[PDB]
Amino acid sequence: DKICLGHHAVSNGTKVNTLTERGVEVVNATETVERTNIPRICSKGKRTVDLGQCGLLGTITGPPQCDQFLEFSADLIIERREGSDVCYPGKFVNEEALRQILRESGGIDKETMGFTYNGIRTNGVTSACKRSGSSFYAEMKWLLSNTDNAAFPQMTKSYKNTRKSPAIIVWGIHHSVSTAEQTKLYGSGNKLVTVGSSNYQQSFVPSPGARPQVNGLSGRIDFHWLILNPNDTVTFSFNGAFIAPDRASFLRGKSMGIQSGVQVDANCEGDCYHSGGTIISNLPFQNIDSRAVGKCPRYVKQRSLLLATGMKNVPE
Amino acid sequence: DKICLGHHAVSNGTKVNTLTERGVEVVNATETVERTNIPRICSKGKRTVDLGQCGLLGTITGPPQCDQFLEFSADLIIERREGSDVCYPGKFVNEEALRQILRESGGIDKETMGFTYNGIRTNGVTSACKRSGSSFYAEMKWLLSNTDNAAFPQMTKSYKNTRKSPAIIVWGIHHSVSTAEQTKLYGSGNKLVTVGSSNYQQSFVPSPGARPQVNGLSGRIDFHWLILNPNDTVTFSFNGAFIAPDRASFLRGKSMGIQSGVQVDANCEGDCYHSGGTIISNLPFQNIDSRAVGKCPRYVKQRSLLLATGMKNVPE
Amino acid sequence: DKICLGHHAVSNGTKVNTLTERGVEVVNATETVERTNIPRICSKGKRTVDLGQCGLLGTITGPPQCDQFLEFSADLIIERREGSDVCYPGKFVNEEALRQILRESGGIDKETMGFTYNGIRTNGVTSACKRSGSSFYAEMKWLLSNTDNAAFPQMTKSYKNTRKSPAIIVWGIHHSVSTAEQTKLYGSGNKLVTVGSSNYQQSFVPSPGARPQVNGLSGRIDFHWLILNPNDTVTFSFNGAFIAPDRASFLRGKSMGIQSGVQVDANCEGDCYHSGGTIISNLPFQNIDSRAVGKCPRYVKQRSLLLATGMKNVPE
Amino acid sequence: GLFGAIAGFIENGWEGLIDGWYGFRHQNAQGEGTAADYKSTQSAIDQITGKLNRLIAKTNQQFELIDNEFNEVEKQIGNVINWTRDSITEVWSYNAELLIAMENQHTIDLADSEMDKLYERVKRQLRENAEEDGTGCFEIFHKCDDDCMASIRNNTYDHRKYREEAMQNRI
Amino acid sequence: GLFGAIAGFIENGWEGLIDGWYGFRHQNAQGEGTAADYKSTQSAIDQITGKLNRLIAKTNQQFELIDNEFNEVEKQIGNVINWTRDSITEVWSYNAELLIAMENQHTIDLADSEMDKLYERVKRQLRENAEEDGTGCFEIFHKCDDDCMASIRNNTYDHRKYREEAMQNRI
Amino acid sequence: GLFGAIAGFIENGWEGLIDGWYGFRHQNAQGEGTAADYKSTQSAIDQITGKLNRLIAKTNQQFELIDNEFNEVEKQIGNVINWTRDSITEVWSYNAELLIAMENQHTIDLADSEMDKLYERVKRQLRENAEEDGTGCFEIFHKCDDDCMASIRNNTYDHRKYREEAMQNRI
Ligand SMILES: *[C@@H]1O[C@H](CO)[C@@H](O)[C@H](O)[C@H]1NC(C)=O
Ligand SMILES: *[C@@H]1O[C@H](CO)[C@@H](O)[C@H](O)[C@H]1NC(C)=O
Ligand SMILES: *[C@@H]1O[C@H](CO)[C@@H](O)[C@H](O)[C@H]1NC(C)=O
Ligand SMILES: *[C@@H]1O[C@H](CO)[C@@H](O)[C@H](O)[C@H]1NC(C)=O
Ligand SMILES: *[C@@H]1O[C@H](CO)[C@@H](O)[C@H](O)[C@H]1NC(C)=O
Ligand SMILES: *[C@@H]1O[C@H](CO)[C@@H](O)[C@H](O)[C@H]1NC(C)=O
Ligand SMILES: OC[C@H]1O[C@@H](O)[C@H](O)[C@@H](O)[C@H]1O
Ligand SMILES: OC[C@H]1O[C@@H](O)[C@H](O)[C@@H](O)[C@H]1O
Ligand SMILES: OC[C@H]1O[C@@H](O)[C@H](O)[C@@H](O)[C@H]1O
Repeated sequence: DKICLGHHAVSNGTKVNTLTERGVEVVNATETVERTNIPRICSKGKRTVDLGQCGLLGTITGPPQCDQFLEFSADLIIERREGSDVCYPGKFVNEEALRQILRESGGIDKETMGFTYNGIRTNGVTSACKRSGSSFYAEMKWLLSNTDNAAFPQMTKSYKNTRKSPAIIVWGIHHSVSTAEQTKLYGSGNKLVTVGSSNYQQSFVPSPGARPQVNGLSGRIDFHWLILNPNDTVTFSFNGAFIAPDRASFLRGKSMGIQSGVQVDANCEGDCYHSGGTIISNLPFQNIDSRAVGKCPRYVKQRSLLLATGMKNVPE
Repeated sequence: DKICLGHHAVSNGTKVNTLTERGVEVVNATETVERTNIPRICSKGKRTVDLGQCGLLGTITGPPQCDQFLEFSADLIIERREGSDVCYPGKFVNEEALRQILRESGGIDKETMGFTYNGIRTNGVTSACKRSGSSFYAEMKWLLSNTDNAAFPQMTKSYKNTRKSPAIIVWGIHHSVSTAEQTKLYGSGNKLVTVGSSNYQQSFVPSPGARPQVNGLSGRIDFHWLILNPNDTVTFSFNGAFIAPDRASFLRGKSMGIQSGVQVDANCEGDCYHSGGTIISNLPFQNIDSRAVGKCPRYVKQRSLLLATGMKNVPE
Repeated sequence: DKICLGHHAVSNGTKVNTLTERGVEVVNATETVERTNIPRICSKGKRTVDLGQCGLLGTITGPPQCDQFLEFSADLIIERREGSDVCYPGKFVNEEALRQILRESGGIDKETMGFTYNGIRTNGVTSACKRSGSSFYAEMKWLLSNTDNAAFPQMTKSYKNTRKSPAIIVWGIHHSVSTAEQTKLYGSGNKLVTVGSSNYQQSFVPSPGARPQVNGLSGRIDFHWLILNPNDTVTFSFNGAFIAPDRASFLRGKSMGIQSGVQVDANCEGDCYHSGGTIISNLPFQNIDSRAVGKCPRYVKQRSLLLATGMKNVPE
Repeated sequence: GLFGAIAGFIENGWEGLIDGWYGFRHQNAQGEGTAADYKSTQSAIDQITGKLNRLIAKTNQQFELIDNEFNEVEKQIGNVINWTRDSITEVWSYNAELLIAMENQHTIDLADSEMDKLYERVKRQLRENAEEDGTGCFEIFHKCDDDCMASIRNNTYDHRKYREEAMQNRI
Repeated sequence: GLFGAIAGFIENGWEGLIDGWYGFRHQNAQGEGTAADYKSTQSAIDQITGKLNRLIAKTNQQFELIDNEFNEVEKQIGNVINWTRDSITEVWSYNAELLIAMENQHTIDLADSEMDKLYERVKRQLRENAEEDGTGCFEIFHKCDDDCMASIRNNTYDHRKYREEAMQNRI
Repeated sequence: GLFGAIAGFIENGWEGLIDGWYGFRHQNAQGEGTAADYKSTQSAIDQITGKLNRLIAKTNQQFELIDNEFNEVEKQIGNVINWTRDSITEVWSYNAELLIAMENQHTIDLADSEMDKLYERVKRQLRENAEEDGTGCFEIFHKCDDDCMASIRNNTYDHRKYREEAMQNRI
């Protein structure tokens, strides 16, 4: 007559590591690194904007693509590889910082700066910026001289941020295919565009000349930008190669910017995004895109890290 | 007849978390995250300099405000929001790097570079840089043409760092309110300021034109700077828009720079500062300004993290 | 009649720290922070290149020193303090990023860009770039005007990246000791060098003037650079102060770049380098150069951290 | 590891037992019967539980891009970022690995714990009535029917009853 | 947690006892008396102690501004910094949390330890003279006055004296 | 710390013993003999072992310069880097320190463990034939020659043999 104590086991268990051992059999364990992706931007609930063929910086300049977006408003902003910030070749000076701004803007709200023009054209259009036929940027105006070679009479304009939020002021310099052609547009000599804010001053002189055809056009318009403060004034002194901003752009709020190649899906809701989809988990560690954004688990190198939830498995 | 073992307890204890539990009652515990600030720059013992209305970069240029400071000497340097690096509007090129230098300088020591001038003015003054009446920067000289529109005869000057420590060389470019007015001062044409050190070369051409009135003046003088080495020479080639440095500035030693809005207090000594005061603790974690400088505890998000110093509290 | 249980000890043991104690005697412990360096670049097995008097950026330009290296090929690349990227004084624009590229290149492979020249010189040489007598950079050509003061007829050239890998395009601007001397070489006026890629545009105008003699010469040639893509074209529009690239440079593979003052040694093989030698260890923490590169242990501040490998040492 | 019971003096353990973690196999009057101890079973479970609800956690810390997948950023800052980044990836890979081993070591030694606290409370019930067999059994020196087993199982078992019986029986 | 004593087989514990952490409540000749065990009390204390003097520590590592509260720095580098910064804040918040739980788990299980090492040394003194009551008492089967209590308390108590007495008394 | 055996109720320990970590000193018929217990000795060793093979590790993570020893980089980014760098150096210095203490605490308490699991298995062999002396010895109440010692040492020792002898002998 007798009595025995003991503990449970099973046919086969799960191997984990301990502080002193590499692979002890235990009963139940669970996985602690998220491996499973979802190939879509799980966007349930969320005010989303898929730019597609608009490039985020386009939402200020307003090329054809970015027409539906000149006053977008959002919780999430998705950027696409198809998308583009320009129509007339050129680029944005200090580009990536600006996107880092607009991605978190919650979307932008436009307001005109109120420039009219005495003694020039207000309207220069290109075959690369196509609306009905050939057009331009919607938020901007190609400022020229009245007729071929004629005077660009030296100008000054200025915009006061009325509002309590900061603005975004944009403008472009035109690098015309040659010195000969810089004249055909604006007239000759040292072509000085100057830009005084108050917490910022600086100037820009076009560098015209040869450079290979992009959209079959050999010129470039590159855009520059500043953040104009509550109460401040910007002042635009110039005499040629100037693309004048019609409107200043203010930020609505707060948003997540991501970049992706996968599609939206309103069914599944998620907060950890990357270019391959959506990391839905409750696990402390993910092994998926080490540049996952949003509220994520931690990236780790490890594929698996098994945490024990039972005792030592000992059978006969 | 019998004997019992047991342990102490108390009426009510302190709830802490363990590895497996969220809130076990224990006897004595103590708090492991510092929450208590002191609203002053606890500066006992320490050679301190409160710049106030001088801005740190002013201690090289020498505007009115920064007169008491042109050769400050310090262990701690406090910067104020009131403070300002300029009198004639403009700004410092590559600003924040320089402050990061001067904050840790232990204070600066000046030496003249020994430039005299044949065939120009040496003296240009403004109504914004007020000493007795209207004056200028003390460590600098507004170099002009002899009379209105006259020749700025092309110049070259040079300073050899005599000393074993590196120097700080400063100079300014004058962006005059217009091309018309660039003449009134220096004379006409491509106004080239050039700057050859040896571990550095570069050049500067003023961009004159319209920009809104700051201290009621529409011009700008922006300052640039280089670190001149033991034995090296700098060379200053120019023909206008040049603010010439009287003196080069050398670093005394080692200091802490902070920025703050609170006052000094020689009573309480401390090594962890931030703009809200002084974090005096021996705790491994603070939850106060995540940009606290000096020798601090670690920032954490947690407000409280209670570490146990007793057993399990068990009453009946 | 009796029986006793117990454990081993020794005359004196090794003091370690525990979670609750600072210095318990234990039997055997072992050291967990690597302190022992090896004063040589332990390079066994590895395709190594010790540049010596060539500076890494020289392997594109090709000064005298960097002649043996214009098409180096490597696993490890060692840089020396003796070494230098230039012969005609000047420097590389955006220098350190380029080295970060070439260090990991696995070495470079050159290809000519195929520019010939109608109506100028192709050949300008200096007393500082000495081959047989006085020579120049091997991968470049000092482009001048035909005779003293003569026309630099405005030019355009262009190179298409044939290959699937990206290229490195280099070119130089010549800052001639004066405006007077800028003529003697290229002819007078606004000397515009322009540079259009496609994912990049920009321009360069020389700033001539006084700056002190380096290698006994008062001029400067500074070099600029871009990464030209598969299929793309670069276009070089200019009218003076231009150093033209003979060859574009492509990357072979994958390499470790280090900087050091110690000698090679093919005997001992290692993966953790720094300027003082080679950290051979299997310890998780090193206390040696906190900028050690390669596959290292972790830097720590601690000199020693003793991990216990036995029990409590208790004698009588 | 540690504590001695699970894989140790308790020579392996029981695939039979499916009602919990811990239990009693006896033999007596009728023969063999096995019934799991729910208080030791739920003590272990409630402790593991508490770990999972710590590690399975909602990190609100948000992060955003500093970086760019499509038009790669300037070369200099790009190399700083990766560095900074990878410098961190290291830290967490370390931190994670070590956390999981530390807690698996405690998870295990925690199990061995709740077994040594059972064996050694059923020795405190069974006073001087029985003996330590070696591998995890007591010899109840006196008969214990399937109501006497059940009195040990629900912690009533008075040792006064059978002490008189075991006193001699144990000789 | 672990070890069994504190909140376990020792059914709760004593608000009465104010002379230390651990102790003996007896009853005999005179009646009840309680006196704290200073060696077990100071062993626990001296171990917790040693933790505090590790965590309450002087980090000389200095850091300085890279940052600017008054004229915010360039936008690009500013976003890198915050990132880098916040990337770290994470690490320490993790590191701190986990340290405090790890050490509270050990602080506790360390207390339970020093109690099981007392109970089970007063069983080694009291040889075959007494028995394990269940919840944390021995039955001294033979009288033990307030000088015989004190002989267990200062670790003299010879079990040879009362062995002859308990031998039968225990039947 | 913990567990009680090593530096505790086992009053110091044995410089004599050089055949392992743990062992038995006896005295009987011939006199004193000491022979190390290879299963407890190799259990401790095999556990420490497993730590070293975790910490003595090959980190393939490569890092490269962002930095420059010879022509120091721009001033602004340079100060960011050192910051970022030193911000990390902190983390690892912390992480390392704490790892080493955590594991030394467990390394030690792991040793004390394997001793309490030996003492308390040689009590399970020696049933009711012997007694707990106090400091780490049993009193074999009956003679045990240098083949009877050896039967405890290789875990055969039947307590049935000498039970009849000790039964009275122990009175
Ligand atoms: C902005 O300027 C206007 C001037 O009409 C003033 O009334 C207002 O208070 C200023 N400041 C802010 C913060 O709005
Ligand atoms: C600097 O130059 C002088 C010139 O006489 C030279 O003698 C000396 O070696 C140099 N010393 C330092 C500290 O730079
Ligand atoms: C490069 O250009 C050629 C034109 O001959 C084209 O056929 C090829 O697809 C292009 N791209 C690559 C990556 O080879
Ligand atoms: C930084 O990280 C990713 C790794 O997936 C890589 O593709 C990217 O180009 C890296 N940056 C540089 C400059 O190599
Ligand atoms: C970085 O963090 C600070 C403090 O919370 C914030 O106010 C600052 O503006 C941040 N920078 C940006 C660009 O968001
Ligand atoms: C960064 O660290 C190194 C040496 O530890 C130092 O020599 C270097 O100049 C540092 N830079 C600054 C600007 O503090
Ligand atoms: O867009 C490129 C080309 O398109 C044609 O339609 C146009 O007539 C040409 O002048 C040329 O510009
Ligand atoms: O400071 C702004 C103004 O101050 C007046 O005193 C001066 O006479 C004006 O010319 C104008 O400069
Ligand atoms: O050291 C530089 C000098 O060397 C001389 O031989 C040469 O004739 C000079 O023109 C000058 O170049």
